[PDB]
Amino acid sequence: ITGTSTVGVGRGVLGDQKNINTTYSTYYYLQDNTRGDGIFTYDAKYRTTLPGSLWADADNQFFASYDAPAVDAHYYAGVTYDYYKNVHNRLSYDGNNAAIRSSVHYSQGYNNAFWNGSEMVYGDGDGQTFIPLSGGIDVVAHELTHAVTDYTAGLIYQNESGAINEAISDIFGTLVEFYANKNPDWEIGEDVYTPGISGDSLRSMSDPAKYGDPDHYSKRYTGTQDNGGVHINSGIINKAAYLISQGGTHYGVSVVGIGRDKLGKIFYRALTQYLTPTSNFSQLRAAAVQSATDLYGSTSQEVASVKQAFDAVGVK
Ligand SMILES: O=C(O)[C@H](Cc1ccc(O)cc1)NC(=O)[C@H](Cc1ccccc1)NC(=O)[C@@H](S)Cc1ccccc1
Ligand SMILES: [Ca+2]
Ligand SMILES: [Ca+2]
Ligand SMILES: [Ca+2]
Ligand SMILES: [Ca+2]
Ligand SMILES: [Zn+2]
Repeated sequence: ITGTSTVGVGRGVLGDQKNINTTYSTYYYLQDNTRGDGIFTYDAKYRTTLPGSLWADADNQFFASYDAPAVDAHYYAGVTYDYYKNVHNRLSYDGNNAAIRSSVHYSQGYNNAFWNGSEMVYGDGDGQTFIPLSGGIDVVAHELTHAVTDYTAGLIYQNESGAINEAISDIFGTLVEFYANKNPDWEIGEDVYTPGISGDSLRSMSDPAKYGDPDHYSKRYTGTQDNGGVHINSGIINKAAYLISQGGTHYGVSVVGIGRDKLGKIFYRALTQYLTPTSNFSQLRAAAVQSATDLYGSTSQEVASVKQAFDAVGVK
């Protein structure tokens, strides 16, 4: 929409008040003109037709419960855009400031969020397994990272390349969470998962096995469910990423952590420079070692830690 850029105020899914960038033209629209070609948030109105209607509001105040998921999807997409620009110097997901679109209130009681190759989509959850998925910053960053992956490595969504695709989204979703410093952790989806149970999360990077996911290649899922276990085998890569950053001893193998920043640097480089659509776990290890070498030298501790981390999770 063509209008005047302004700032509205609202309350997110978790009840927190935040300011959002909107556009004015008769109505106030969830259209942020301050980032690239814009950030647009749509109302799917509980249906499955996409993208739906560009979110319109009469007074620039978003405190209605219906508004909550829109506020967060819009706000978190901005934070995620900032992370990629400021930290990795990438302009939007395509690297050329492509408009970012998200639709909320997708379907009825839909327990998921996703990147469909064109935009992000968020369900409201059934109120038990999940509350509106855009309420979690690691969720929003996870979905937008899929867009980055689409325009770079293009990791096919199945088997090992799919598990890598998923892990990259969990890894960058977590780095964005730390970046915004929103009660950061190495857990995935803790803010929107199971509103009745506290202290749990959908997945864990620090300890994947906590929620039944493999933390070692010998324990990888080899079946056909979940596109060959993309949300299962990602635990192996998530564990490796956690080890590279924080360090620790896993299955007797010791890893000296090099921190989050270098983790982000190494993985972003591997993703955009070395990974291809069919890359498997072994190739990711080679990509990660190569990236750390490019950035820090072959005799660097950074290269050493990447090797130990993959050794620790059994990926040769
Ligand atoms: O496995 C998934 O798809 C789970 C959803 C799930 C999990 C358990 C459950 O009982 C029901 C639904 N989705 C995801 O992990 C994340 C959402 C999320 C991220 C971070 C934190 C929390 C949630 N979504 C995905 O991975 C999307 S990208 C998977 C997908 C692809 C294509 C079409 C539809 C869905
Ligand atoms: Ca309003
Ligand atoms: Ca958190
Ligand atoms: Ca988290
Ligand atoms: Ca919970
Ligand atoms: Zn995903």
